[PDB]
Amino acid sequence: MYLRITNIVESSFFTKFIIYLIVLNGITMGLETSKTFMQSFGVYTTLFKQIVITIFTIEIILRIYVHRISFFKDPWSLFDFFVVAISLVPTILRVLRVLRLFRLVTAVPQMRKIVSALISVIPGMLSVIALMTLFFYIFAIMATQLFGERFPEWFGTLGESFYTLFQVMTGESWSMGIVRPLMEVYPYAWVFFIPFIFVVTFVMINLVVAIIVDAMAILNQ
Amino acid sequence: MYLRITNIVESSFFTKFIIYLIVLNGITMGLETSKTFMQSFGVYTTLFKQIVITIFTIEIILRIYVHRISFFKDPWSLFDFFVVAISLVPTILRVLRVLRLFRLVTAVPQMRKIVSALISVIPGMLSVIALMTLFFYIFAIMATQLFGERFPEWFGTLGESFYTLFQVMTGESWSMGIVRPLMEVYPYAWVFFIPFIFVVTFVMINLVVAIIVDAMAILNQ
Amino acid sequence: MYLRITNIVESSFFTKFIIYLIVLNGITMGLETSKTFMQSFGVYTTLFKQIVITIFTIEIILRIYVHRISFFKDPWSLFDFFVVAISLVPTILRVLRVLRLFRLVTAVPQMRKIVSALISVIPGMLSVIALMTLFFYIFAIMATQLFGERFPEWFGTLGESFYTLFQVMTGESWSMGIVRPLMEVYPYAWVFFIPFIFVVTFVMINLVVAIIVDAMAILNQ
Amino acid sequence: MYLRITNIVESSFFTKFIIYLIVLNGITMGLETSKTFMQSFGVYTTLFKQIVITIFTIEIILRIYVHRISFFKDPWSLFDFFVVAISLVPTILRVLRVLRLFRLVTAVPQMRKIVSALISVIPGMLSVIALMTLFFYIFAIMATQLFGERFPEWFGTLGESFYTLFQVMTGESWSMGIVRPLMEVYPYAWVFFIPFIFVVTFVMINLVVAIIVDAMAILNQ
Ligand SMILES: CCCCCCCCCCCCCC(=O)OC[C@H](COP(=O)(O)OCC[N+](C)(C)C)OC(=O)CCCCCCCCCCCCC
Ligand SMILES: CCCCCCCCCCCCCC(=O)OC[C@H](COP(=O)(O)OCC[N+](C)(C)C)OC(=O)CCCCCCCCCCCCC
Ligand SMILES: CCCCCCCCCCCCCC(=O)OC[C@H](COP(=O)(O)OCC[N+](C)(C)C)OC(=O)CCCCCCCCCCCCC
Ligand SMILES: CCCCCCCCCCCCCC(=O)OC[C@H](COP(=O)(O)OCC[N+](C)(C)C)OC(=O)CCCCCCCCCCCCC
Ligand SMILES: CCCCCCCCCCCCCC(=O)OC[C@H](COP(=O)(O)OCC[N+](C)(C)C)OC(=O)CCCCCCCCCCCCC
Ligand SMILES: CCCCCCCCCCCCCC(=O)OC[C@H](COP(=O)(O)OCC[N+](C)(C)C)OC(=O)CCCCCCCCCCCCC
Ligand code: NA
Ligand code: NA
Repeated sequence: MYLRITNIVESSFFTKFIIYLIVLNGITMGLETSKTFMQSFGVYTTLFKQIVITIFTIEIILRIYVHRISFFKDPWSLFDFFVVAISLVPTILRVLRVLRLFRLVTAVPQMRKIVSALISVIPGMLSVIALMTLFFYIFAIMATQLFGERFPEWFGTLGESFYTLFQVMTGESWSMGIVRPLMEVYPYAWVFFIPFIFVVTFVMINLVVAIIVDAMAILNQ
Repeated sequence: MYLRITNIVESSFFTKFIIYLIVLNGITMGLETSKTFMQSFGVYTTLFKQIVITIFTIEIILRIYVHRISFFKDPWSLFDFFVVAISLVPTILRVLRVLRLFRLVTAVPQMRKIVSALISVIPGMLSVIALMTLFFYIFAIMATQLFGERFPEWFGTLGESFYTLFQVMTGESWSMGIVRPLMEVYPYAWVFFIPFIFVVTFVMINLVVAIIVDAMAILNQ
Repeated sequence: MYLRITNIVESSFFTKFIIYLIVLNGITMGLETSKTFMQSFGVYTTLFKQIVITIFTIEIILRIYVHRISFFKDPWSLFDFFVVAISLVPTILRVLRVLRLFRLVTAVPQMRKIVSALISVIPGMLSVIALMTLFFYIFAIMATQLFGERFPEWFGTLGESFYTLFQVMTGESWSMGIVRPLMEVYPYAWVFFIPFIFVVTFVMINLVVAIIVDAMAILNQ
Repeated sequence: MYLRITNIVESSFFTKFIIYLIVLNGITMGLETSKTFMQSFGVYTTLFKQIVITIFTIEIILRIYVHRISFFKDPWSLFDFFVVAISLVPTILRVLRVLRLFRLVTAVPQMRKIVSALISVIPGMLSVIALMTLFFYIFAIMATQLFGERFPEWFGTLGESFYTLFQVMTGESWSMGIVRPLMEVYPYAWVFFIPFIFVVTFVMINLVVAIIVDAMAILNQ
């Protein structure tokens, strides 16, 4: 029995059928935004969602059976179990059920290759991320103390300062929307932001080049 | 006769004459925006367009003759045939007739080299493009469900959500124009967009570095 | 006595205790933005700041003792001494005391590695920075003379021209916010800014690629 | 006499004295924006400008003497002669006299190295620039025909369309400022701009990577 059930679970066709269920359910989720289409086929849509979630849950049961230790030590099946379990509980969280469509990435081998390649790079940049978060923390405290009183919408609390600094980093309306109105009152805020812009852009560039060399040295040898 | 006609078609000078026709027709298309110049020489312009399209169509006939199987299996001549045929039909589509100027790229060898080099890179990034389209699909459904009611202009339907997410990806007015007005009502939309910005920017950077390594390894060996 | 005191200063645990003091003081600085929390525990916060600054100052004394010549010839301890001394003087400068949190970078070995790696790149780009500053100087003088009278907010003095040019370089509202309102009066300002944008973007790209090759050649050999 | 005059012109100190004149004249040009400083020392400033331009012109005469054929076949001295001659003619052109400060780049060896390195890259990208200019031409004609009537400020003539397309390429207010107001009337303009944005960004990325490989292969061998 274990032989038959594992030869079914690890068979190509079981994964293919759940892929087709994933694709049809993704189209289903894409169609429920329409008020008109919901009015047309609410009952059919809900029925389809019930049957596909039943098949996905029984699939998760079979998979957690065939590999019990491996299921909770494999991030892909961990993610599948988490998304299925989240989709299971009814009432808010309805929005996060759309993350089940990421299971299309779980099933497809090429998408899995891409995502593993993407994840393997973070170990090379955790350090720079930590430095950047500390630098953001420091300059956000400075911005809140300096401009929080006169411009509470942008720096009144620490969080809005973190937000404004992330925005200035992105270089989106940093001068016209933030710095120039600050200079309308605090005429020497550029001593804060021009060094901030220089520093944060410089660090982002260095992060990119470090990523380049780490992804290239695995090929140069 | 086949000898003479192919020695004329594949001759340097036939392609050169059609190049000069392409250049003169490009100037012609560049001049028809002027209301004043149209008033001045409408009849001369229309006459020139008729004669050049006749020469281009007879050229396409001769080329489709000398290489019949090759014509429909060669993307350059496929594009030339398509643009000439589109320009042929009269009445809207008048705007797309300007794409005939891309035939200057078809004729010139260096432009052909550049375009082939550009196309040869997409096989290395189709996977990342597919992942990005799926990710855009998922977060666009989420954005439509969350913000479609209170901000229908940006997320009322799925398409406007795809548009707003592409824009936020470009980092054009993502905070002042979208996120901050959302926080005016939904105070916790940054939990959606800050991860979205981080993720989408990160994926774009990885796409660029993968393109770099694929275009460099063809030289390192 | 010198043996014991240096075996204490260069011991792992003294640096670890000052790290924990750094972290607790960073949380403390992060909490003083709250008007509510200040009202709650002003006396406790001030007491903690006094005791931690006393420990940091005695630490700086011990370190400047164990290595006197090295202290003023080591940029890390130079920075630590500078930030501690700045934090020492009471009354403005209260904002700059937050830079003591950068001492977390001083203590942590990995952060030190990152920062040294970042600094080692500037010798490869001082030349390009000098050229860019000269180019900014020249075009800022030009912008002040041309547009300073009709648009004094952006080019009335040299400094506001430097600012506007840095902004245009960043590509933030360069056309809608600057160039188009200029063309509302000076219709041929794009002859100034389009070459400026082309040139400044081109130089920034070349700076990035030069940084790439300098950081890669240290690995290729 | 030729021996003495060339040993003076090509001597280190003649170039150093003209460098000091360049630096002092650059400060002079930097000070004339001030209405107050002009009121203070107009006569002194004009006198200094007269004497430095006399020394620069006699220097250009001596240099064009020592190397007559080389002077008009050397781009650096060509630029020096051009800027000095432009500065010579009085009356508009007063703004372009500031380009004499680029002669600081001419004199300094390191700046010359940087600029030659920058120029040596364009031969590798003239082709891509030509393709991009043709693509801009085509889509600008399309934009003028489509949106010139309803939005003449952005596409009424060909030039304003070239400008708007360059701006959209830069990704500055492309959606909120251009595309969305167009969709207020022409609801299907994104079929024009989303492909335009994709294409133009993609080509710019490929230009950058080609520059990288051309500047790296000169080192890999
Ligand atoms: C470890 C690997 C993955 C790392 C990816 C993430 C790295 C950054 C982690 C940041 C940790 C700190 C998060 C944080 O401080 O968030 C604070 C704000 C909260 O805003 P909040 O005050 O809640 O606004 C609501 C106002 N309310 C309550 C009255 C309604 O929320 C924000 O505004 C967040 C904005 C972005 C913060 C940027 C922090 C530094 C990012 C550096 C990343 C690398 C850049 C090259
Ligand atoms: C004006 C807007 C776009 C209008 C339609 C665009 C499509 C038509 C353009 C045709 C242009 C000519 C195509 C072409 O040159 O293809 C050659 C490339 C490069 O060759 P290469 O990789 O050197 O040769 C490999 C062949 N091998 C392995 C047997 C030695 O070999 C390949 O083609 C590799 C396959 C890549 C296919 C991906 C092409 C997708 C283009 C879609 C453009 C949509 C724009 C939004
Ligand atoms: C295969 C090789 C070449 C690949 C290049 C293209 C890759 C992306 C394909 C996207 C396929 C899905 C297209 C799509 O969903 O378009 C939906 C919207 C339509 O807006 P729509 O709802 O029609 O607005 C009109 C409103 N109405 C009807 C009432 C007047 O139209 C849009 O808003 C389109 C906006 C861009 C969509 C971005 C989708 C993901 C792009 C990821 C590309 C890589 C990024 C690094
Ligand atoms: C918070 C805002 C900034 C506050 C002030 C910033 C300045 C103080 C920061 C001190 C941090 C520690 C400095 C440091 O680690 O320098 C080490 C680097 C890298 O060493 P490395 O290149 O590995 O060693 C080469 C030595 N050799 C050839 C004999 C083997 O060796 C070098 O230093 C090479 C020389 C480069 C000097 C350029 C540094 C300019 C920094 C200016 C920052 C201004 C921000 C706007
Ligand atoms: C050496 C290694 C590290 C190098 C990093 C820094 C490199 C740039 C150094 C710039 C030196 C010149 C600084 C400068 O000219 O600042 C002038 C403006 C001052 O504005 P200001 O006139 O005080 O405005 C206040 C108005 N008021 C007095 C009536 C209230 O202040 C500003 O607006 C500054 C804006 C940025 C200036 C950009 C100058 C060229 C930067 C090129 C950097 C590389 C780019 C790829
Ligand atoms: C060869 C090596 C160096 C190459 C660098 C330059 C490459 C681009 C050359 C462009 C040649 C065509 C220039 C052109 O068409 O300019 C037309 C517009 C003129 O605006 P205009 O109609 O005069 O506006 C005034 C209105 N009026 C008369 C009534 C007052 O003037 C503009 O709007 C210019 C805006 C930029 C045009 C962008 C053309 C394609 C650039 C592609 C560069 C590479 C991008 C990756
Ligand atoms: Na912007
Ligand atoms: Na931008």
